[PDB]
Amino acid sequence: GRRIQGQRRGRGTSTFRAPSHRYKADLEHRKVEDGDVIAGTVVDIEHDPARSAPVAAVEFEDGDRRLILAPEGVGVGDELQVGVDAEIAPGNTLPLAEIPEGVPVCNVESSPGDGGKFARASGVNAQLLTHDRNVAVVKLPSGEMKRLDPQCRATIGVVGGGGRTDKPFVKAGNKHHKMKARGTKWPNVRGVAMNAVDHPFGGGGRQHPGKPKSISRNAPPGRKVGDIASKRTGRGG
RNA sequence: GGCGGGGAGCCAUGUGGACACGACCCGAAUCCGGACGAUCUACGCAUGGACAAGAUGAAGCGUGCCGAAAGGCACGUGGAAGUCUGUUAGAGUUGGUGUCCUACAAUACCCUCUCGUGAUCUAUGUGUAGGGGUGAAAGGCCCAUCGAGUCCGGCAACAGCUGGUUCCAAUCGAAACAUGUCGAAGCAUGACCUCCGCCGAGGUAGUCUGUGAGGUAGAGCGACCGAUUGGUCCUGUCAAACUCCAAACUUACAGACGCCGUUUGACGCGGGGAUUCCGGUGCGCGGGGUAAGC
RNA sequence: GGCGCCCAAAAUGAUCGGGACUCAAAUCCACCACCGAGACCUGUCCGUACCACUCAUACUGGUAAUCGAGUAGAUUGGCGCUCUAAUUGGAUGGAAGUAGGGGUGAAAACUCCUAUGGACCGAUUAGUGACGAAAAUCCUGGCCAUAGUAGCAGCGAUAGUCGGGUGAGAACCCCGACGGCCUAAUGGAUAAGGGUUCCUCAGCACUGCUGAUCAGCUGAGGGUUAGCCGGUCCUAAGUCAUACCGCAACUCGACUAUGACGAAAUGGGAAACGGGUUAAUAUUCCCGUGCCACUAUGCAGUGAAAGUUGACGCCCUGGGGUCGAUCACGCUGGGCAUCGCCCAGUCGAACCGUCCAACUCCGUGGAAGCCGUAAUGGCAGGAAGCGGACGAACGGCGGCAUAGGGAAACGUGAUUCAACCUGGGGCCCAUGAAAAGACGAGCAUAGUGUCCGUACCGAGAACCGACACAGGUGUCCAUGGCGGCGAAAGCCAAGGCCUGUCGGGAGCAACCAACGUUAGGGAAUUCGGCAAGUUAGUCCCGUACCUUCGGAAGAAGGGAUGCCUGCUCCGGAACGGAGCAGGUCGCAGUGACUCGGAAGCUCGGACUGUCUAGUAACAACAUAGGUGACCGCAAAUCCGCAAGGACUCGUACGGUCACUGAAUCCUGCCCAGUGCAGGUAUCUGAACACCUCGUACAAGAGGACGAAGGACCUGUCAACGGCGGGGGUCUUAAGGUAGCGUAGUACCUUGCCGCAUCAGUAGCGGCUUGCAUGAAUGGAUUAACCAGAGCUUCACUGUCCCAACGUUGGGCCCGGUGAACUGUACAUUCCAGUGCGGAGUCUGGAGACACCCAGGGGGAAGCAAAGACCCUAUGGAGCUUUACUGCAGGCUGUCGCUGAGGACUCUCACUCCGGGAGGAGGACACCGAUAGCCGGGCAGUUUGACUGGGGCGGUACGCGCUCGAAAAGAUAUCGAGCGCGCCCUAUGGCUAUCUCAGCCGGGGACCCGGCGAAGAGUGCAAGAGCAAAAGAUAGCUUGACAGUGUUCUUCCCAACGAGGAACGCUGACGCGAAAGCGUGGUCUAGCGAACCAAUUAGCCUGCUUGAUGCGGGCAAUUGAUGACAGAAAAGCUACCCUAGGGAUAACAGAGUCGUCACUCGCAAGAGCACAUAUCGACCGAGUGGCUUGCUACCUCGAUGUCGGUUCCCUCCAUCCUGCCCGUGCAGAAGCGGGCAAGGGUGAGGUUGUUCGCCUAUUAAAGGAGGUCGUGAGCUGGGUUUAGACCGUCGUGAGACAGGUCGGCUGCUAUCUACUGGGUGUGUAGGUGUCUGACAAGAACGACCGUAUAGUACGAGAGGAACUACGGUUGGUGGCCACUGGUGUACCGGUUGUUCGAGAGAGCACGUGCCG
Ligand SMILES: [Cl-]
Ligand SMILES: [Cl-]
Ligand SMILES: [Cl-]
Ligand SMILES: [K+]
Ligand SMILES: [Mg+2]
Ligand SMILES: [Mg+2]
Ligand SMILES: [Mg+2]
Ligand SMILES: [Mg+2]
Ligand SMILES: [Mg+2]
Ligand SMILES: [Mg+2]
Ligand SMILES: [Mg+2]
Ligand SMILES: [Mg+2]
Ligand SMILES: [Mg+2]
Ligand SMILES: [Mg+2]
Ligand SMILES: [Mg+2]
Ligand SMILES: [Mg+2]
Ligand SMILES: [Mg+2]
Ligand SMILES: [Mg+2]
Ligand SMILES: [Mg+2]
Ligand SMILES: [Mg+2]
Ligand SMILES: [Mg+2]
Ligand SMILES: [Mg+2]
Ligand SMILES: [Mg+2]
Ligand SMILES: [Mg+2]
Ligand SMILES: [Mg+2]
Ligand SMILES: [Mg+2]
Ligand SMILES: [Mg+2]
Ligand SMILES: [Mg+2]
Ligand SMILES: [Mg+2]
Ligand SMILES: [Mg+2]
Ligand SMILES: [Mg+2]
Ligand SMILES: [Mg+2]
Ligand SMILES: [Mg+2]
Ligand SMILES: [Mg+2]
Ligand SMILES: [Mg+2]
Ligand SMILES: [Mg+2]
Ligand SMILES: [Mg+2]
Ligand SMILES: [Mg+2]
Ligand SMILES: [Mg+2]
Ligand SMILES: [Mg+2]
Ligand code: NA
Ligand code: NA
Ligand code: NA
Ligand code: NA
Ligand code: NA
Ligand code: NA
Ligand code: NA
Ligand code: NA
Ligand code: NA
Ligand SMILES: [Sr+2]
Ligand SMILES: [Sr+2]
Ligand SMILES: [Sr+2]
Ligand SMILES: [Sr+2]
Ligand SMILES: [Sr+2]
Ligand SMILES: [Sr+2]
Ligand SMILES: [Sr+2]
Ligand SMILES: [Sr+2]
Ligand SMILES: [Sr+2]
Ligand SMILES: [Sr+2]
Ligand SMILES: [Sr+2]
Ligand SMILES: [Sr+2]
Ligand SMILES: [Sr+2]
Ligand SMILES: [Sr+2]
Ligand SMILES: [Sr+2]
Ligand SMILES: [Sr+2]
Ligand SMILES: [Sr+2]
Ligand SMILES: [Sr+2]
Ligand SMILES: [Sr+2]
Ligand SMILES: [Sr+2]
Ligand SMILES: [Sr+2]
Ligand SMILES: [Sr+2]
Ligand SMILES: [Sr+2]
Ligand SMILES: [Sr+2]
Ligand SMILES: [Sr+2]
Ligand SMILES: [Sr+2]
Ligand SMILES: [Sr+2]
Ligand SMILES: [Sr+2]
Ligand SMILES: [Sr+2]
Ligand SMILES: [Sr+2]
Ligand SMILES: [Sr+2]
Ligand SMILES: [Sr+2]
Ligand SMILES: [Sr+2]
Ligand SMILES: [Sr+2]
Ligand SMILES: [Sr+2]
Ligand SMILES: [Sr+2]
Ligand SMILES: [Sr+2]
Ligand SMILES: [Sr+2]
Ligand SMILES: [Sr+2]
Ligand SMILES: [Sr+2]
Ligand SMILES: [Sr+2]
Ligand SMILES: [Sr+2]
Ligand SMILES: [Sr+2]
Ligand SMILES: [Sr+2]
Ligand SMILES: [Sr+2]
Ligand SMILES: [Sr+2]
Repeated sequence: GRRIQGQRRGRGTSTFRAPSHRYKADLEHRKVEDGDVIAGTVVDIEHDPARSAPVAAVEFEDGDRRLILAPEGVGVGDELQVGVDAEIAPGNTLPLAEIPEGVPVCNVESSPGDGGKFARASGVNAQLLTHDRNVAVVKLPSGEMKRLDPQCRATIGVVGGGGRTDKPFVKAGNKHHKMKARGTKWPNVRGVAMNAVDHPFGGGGRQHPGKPKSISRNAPPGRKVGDIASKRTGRGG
């Protein structure tokens, strides 16, 4: 047959790439020599193309102007800080260790210094739970108990733009416009509506997959489609 | 039992034929390699551009009235919308199964028709390349080419299938069948045709007679077998898979006559070359089928 | 008994070949004479064979009654062509070749003569071959018919005409007049692309849809001038180069660095305007004026980099404001002349200076309800007011300008205001570039400002499309006037053009294209209202069901509409808008143009949107919404061989993988199979290492351990899918819940009832047993939407009844230009027949004087394309899968990397995070290697044959018997009957003893006797064999033995293996007295190659040699290929492709005739009695060729399918009409029958239908043939490609003799045929009138009514006829006084616009519209 769409994806052509040349900035945490002593002022609020969420532009003391992964509540004029001695207030960034247990955090690093990896989407947030001299347990937006190095930096608060999902797109056109800002090929043709040559579920006089949809995880790309390594399906039971 | 044994081979030239190779010539759909194509088109991206006029009148705001308030009602304001009308520009194409159909045109003309502020249309630039792209998915599109582009190369691909294969004459003259075969549109081996060499005296297409073989026609069944009538032993019927009988006829061998052979060498043996293995008709006998130019 | 007669019906024109024949030219019985082959006889010759002579196959003689045809094929002699050699010749006193002609040879061929030609050419012998053509849809070249034919018409752009100029020549080259065409283009400027097409002169052989003096053509010259217009500079998506790394390698490859590249209309950007000038350039040259950058010098200045700019989305909108347009008045010029109107102009840049609205801000002030807007809004955090700072135009004003331009005047105000400037508001799950540069940052003067582009076209002739192509092709001129909402129509300017480039004739016929108008009827037409039409702009009134409350809605329905006079209101006003009163014309006032027909029911998809470039726009795809799945990021998913990469400037409110498909109500039961996932005591589970055996080692055999996987268990269906049959459970887990239901799913089926219609296979409602509905394979339902499917109604109409007239362009004639298709030949046919069964060419007749014009297309199974359907090929390709075999990929173990102290700690490799310090991890992971599992993701293939085509079914695919099989042998079919693929240690072998089925008699056990050739038994089919046995019983025994052959069989004849049998020799045995019997069962079925393995007993052998291990071999046994003389092997294709086949199917033809239709014979029976008024069973005999079937003869290098339609001929088995007979005939009317084919046989409702059902009319509303007549005539509804849905089936691709929506119809007529028209010849200078062989007709068919007559007849009821009249209908020929239609002659009314008004006219498509 012919390669399925998920395989055309990998080659990374224009159709499947994200409009990077139109993206603003990775919002990785700023690096601090040490002893904290790093504060800045929120000069403006902007719209992050890549995330459909607002982001804040900060001017730090040493004259460095950078966009920051803004939590909900940051406003122009406000003063943010990044370092160990940072004051425990919304918008501030400090090691999971200096953060009191029970505080909502966002843009959590996976490895100290990586600049944040977890909880950066609209309205989401990780809940810090346990502390220690060896590990800091964080509860990620998926509800997973994550064990992190207490030296991993994070921001206090939840990410801006909460409830973005509450409103429906209503029309294809709206969907269209957002898709046009991500690395995603849209719209989607159901494989079962394709010719047998184009996809595992293609062909047949009437549309219906010609096999069970739950594919093994060791299935080769091109064959791995439908419900991947499903532990179960349906809602019943 | 098998193979071998009483000295003929080697080389050369012409010629018949076999096998591999392009293998008498042309003939088609492939498969593979390396290349050239996104000037068409599909999708994305960058930078630009286009959308008369009109209709409808969302939220929001206002005013008045009513209300304790929540708010309600009226009028106005406002100007939303993958909103409406629209040959504005522009995009498209439902029907005429109109015109054209050696065209104006290898997709055109006319009228009607659909879209026309958006998932819109559009110019240029740019990206994705062949088992790979691109695809709101029609196997659609990737330069009149797509269920795997184009060019050249492999390459003079292979075919048991169609077509064709060029001067005269003389001698003989088929097979359309049997056995085997992934065999039935093909082959091989036989049968049969022809050519060469060997052998050396008989041969046998006709008839008659003698010694044998036979159970078909017919006939018959108180001769088997199995069918098949009636009357109170007689009375009525049959047979591809019945036979107490039984031809014509066909056939083995021999003799006789005939014909034929011993310079035309028969009968027979060895070797070279085939073609051939879709047949048909009449007559006799058929088996199937109502029948048939079955 | 002979001949005949009845029985006896078929489609274009009858037949014995024809004529025709009657004491025959018939039939039969005898006879007589003749005609008639290549046969037979005869003369001569030839070939061949044989004989004699001979060296000879050279002569010569002889023989042939017993020689003389031939496809495929075998054998042999000869002709001709090229060049070589040897020998030997010819030619300028004329070679070869060619043309015409003579001679020879059976012939291939040889040779001569004459002409031409003008230089080479042979013969013999031996060689050499790119050695011979009628054919291949063969190749290349040339040429004819086609043909003076088609085209040079069709497009909303109908374009010309009269004079004249030039010229050898003028419809189309130029001037003028008159007449027209184009208005987002037919005008102006340009991008791409072209490349000199541009200008001039001179030309016309070429190019040009005709001509040409013209030209984008030919010849020769010439033409493009820049500091300030582009390029150049900057960076965009993105590209490349170098480095680095990968790769066997590179011209290859991703990342990361660096550099460079990447924008000519249309991204950013230092600076130029106005005028003049040329044949052709022009912000470039010239004149005037201006500006920018750099540099130099001088003065000033120390500021200089913070910041601003470059620099930005979509929607609404206010303010400033120019051009334009318009209004007012003045000036200059023009036009018109019943008036007094109408037109043009009235100019003047860059630049320099200056003015500033908005936004922002400051001072003052002091609002506690005021300020402000189109709107939002603003304020004690300080409103209005007042003053101030900053601050705009491509704009105003002054200069520029006794610059320029104008014949002249050389205006002033206003309104609406493109450009340009500056604000306010709203929107985003969407956030709307970057960089160079500029400003910030003065003034003088001077110098410098190079390089490249610059013509022209930019399109119905300069680009792409082969063309001077009706196609395609980017930007801007979007503000010219009237009009109107308008960038709409229509008309008209500026400007352009008559080149969407052949013309001339005919009231100009038929026919066609595109139109106009049609009385009455009004969808009757058709599959379907297809096509056309109806409606229409604007204002007022008014508006249903339903509904997601948005909508439905312009629902529907009704009314108004011009002009003129005078006014009112809103507004600052408009040359803006809304109204009032009075007057008044027309058939008609949105008068043209522009400009919806409307309503209801049902199906589908929610909606806008997408799609098959080129037959499908849809119900298909998408969508929001719903749901499930994977993943914590060192992730999931995906690309790469690798180096690396997309997702990702992303992080679960994410994004990957899938299903469903808006909203609303909902979404039942099943985990057995399959799939995925988790678990798992035990079982199973590979390699390395380890152990045992073996080997001086190794191969090898076995063991222990045991990863993932599997067995096992569990979870899961919004996973794949399933929810039946039986009874009051069974399979296979469950057994179909809510809904819905004859469905786009219901075969039966036009289901049954109802609605609607004259009549409804339709549609809708209900019922509903659902052949075979059903819940995210989503169910039900649904407002809105729709070029989606079906139905109904109102309105309207030439769709139709039924056609007519007209308009424009063709057609026809003439000048000029000038193809193609097609062509074996011949060809004036027709009716029959024949023939490979579908003939212009054969046979028999008939007809036929030749040639030409026009026509519509009957035939040439017309032309076009080596049929695409179907089958066949040990063909191809795409697709599928639990087909065969493999390859990636993932998971998992193990070895290496890899280190220290069955489980653990550590650090030092290695990995990741961090800028770094260091942090996290860690001998794991990554990487390399290997092993097990998963693995249509991918590759290569296979998937047989037979067959009354193929498939399905079956096997007649290997064997045995009877019959078929025709008395030797052999012998076919999907022929008839039926078997074998074993079984048996005895059911084998021998010997002894004995005789069996069955029946009878005496005491179904047993005993005795009798009859008893064989009917018993003998393992199994069938046929055959057997009686002191081949059977039975008893006993004994292992010959069911080893070796090696002969012969036959397999395979008749006649080659072929395995297998089989009969018969020998040798060995060893058993039984018997012995002869002898035993090589399995009485005979014919019970079977299997090579390679490899195992096994049996000897022996041969392994590379210098010896030993050991482990191999190689001679003979044979066993293991299977049943497709059985042996491949390891599944499907789909309608997306298809190729080779071929009429070797084979689908249409039609042909044969047949069971089937079908019709007839006849007999006549049981019934018909109250009565066979025969009428009906008529059984059985029997036929005719037709209309149904169906069979066959496979014709056709696969094509004969288009059903139905309809239109138009022509025919048949009779007659439905009506005419004339008759019978009756269970009073009459009237029936019923049945006979002759008879002249004429007629119609309109409508469902359905594609044929057919049929139904309705009303009717004299009756018959059937059939013509390639199931009729597609080079129509239609395209059905069938039957490519798209899609449903049901059923299938794991899947996909299928269906099911349903459903959509889906293309080529061609210029050569011949023949006929309808009409001509020219010739014959008869044989003329005019006029006739004749009538033949030919055609339906020229006429049918009905109603009145008198007859309320009569005959009849109890009555009812109710005729002859004949004479009147009329209607269908058909036919003709005509135009009458009625009607047309009537782009004509006359009139009137809308818009242009000519100033008036008058009179043009355009609004071939009449603007109307009468
Ligand atoms: Cl999204
Ligand atoms: Cl000869
Ligand atoms: Cl405003
Ligand atoms: K055919
Ligand atoms: Mg969602
Ligand atoms: Mg989808
Ligand atoms: Mg599809
Ligand atoms: Mg398809
Ligand atoms: Mg597939
Ligand atoms: Mg579906
Ligand atoms: Mg489905
Ligand atoms: Mg309003
Ligand atoms: Mg010959
Ligand atoms: Mg001869
Ligand atoms: Mg007999
Ligand atoms: Mg010689
Ligand atoms: Mg030749
Ligand atoms: Mg002609
Ligand atoms: Mg010029
Ligand atoms: Mg032209
Ligand atoms: Mg009809
Ligand atoms: Mg007023
Ligand atoms: Mg229906
Ligand atoms: Mg739709
Ligand atoms: Mg199409
Ligand atoms: Mg969805
Ligand atoms: Mg369910
Ligand atoms: Mg294949
Ligand atoms: Mg495959
Ligand atoms: Mg192959
Ligand atoms: Mg025989
Ligand atoms: Mg064995
Ligand atoms: Mg065989
Ligand atoms: Mg045939
Ligand atoms: Mg053929
Ligand atoms: Mg008759
Ligand atoms: Mg027909
Ligand atoms: Mg025809
Ligand atoms: Mg046709
Ligand atoms: Mg035609
Ligand atoms: Na003899
Ligand atoms: Na012309
Ligand atoms: Na106007
Ligand atoms: Na299950
Ligand atoms: Na294919
Ligand atoms: Na027809
Ligand atoms: Na008649
Ligand atoms: Na009908
Ligand atoms: Na036909
Ligand atoms: Sr990051
Ligand atoms: Sr980083
Ligand atoms: Sr499928
Ligand atoms: Sr459930
Ligand atoms: Sr392009
Ligand atoms: Sr719209
Ligand atoms: Sr159509
Ligand atoms: Sr039309
Ligand atoms: Sr066409
Ligand atoms: Sr519209
Ligand atoms: Sr080739
Ligand atoms: Sr015989
Ligand atoms: Sr002869
Ligand atoms: Sr002969
Ligand atoms: Sr002969
Ligand atoms: Sr040749
Ligand atoms: Sr010619
Ligand atoms: Sr013309
Ligand atoms: Sr035309
Ligand atoms: Sr001339
Ligand atoms: Sr010119
Ligand atoms: Sr550049
Ligand atoms: Sr530019
Ligand atoms: Sr204004
Ligand atoms: Sr120019
Ligand atoms: Sr054009
Ligand atoms: Sr003009
Ligand atoms: Sr011309
Ligand atoms: Sr008229
Ligand atoms: Sr109708
Ligand atoms: Sr009708
Ligand atoms: Sr009205
Ligand atoms: Sr729903
Ligand atoms: Sr299960
Ligand atoms: Sr014609
Ligand atoms: Sr025997
Ligand atoms: Sr199957
Ligand atoms: Sr299909
Ligand atoms: Sr008759
Ligand atoms: Sr009658
Ligand atoms: Sr029917
Ligand atoms: Sr059709
Ligand atoms: Sr004559
Ligand atoms: Sr009467
Ligand atoms: Sr009466
Ligand atoms: Sr006119």
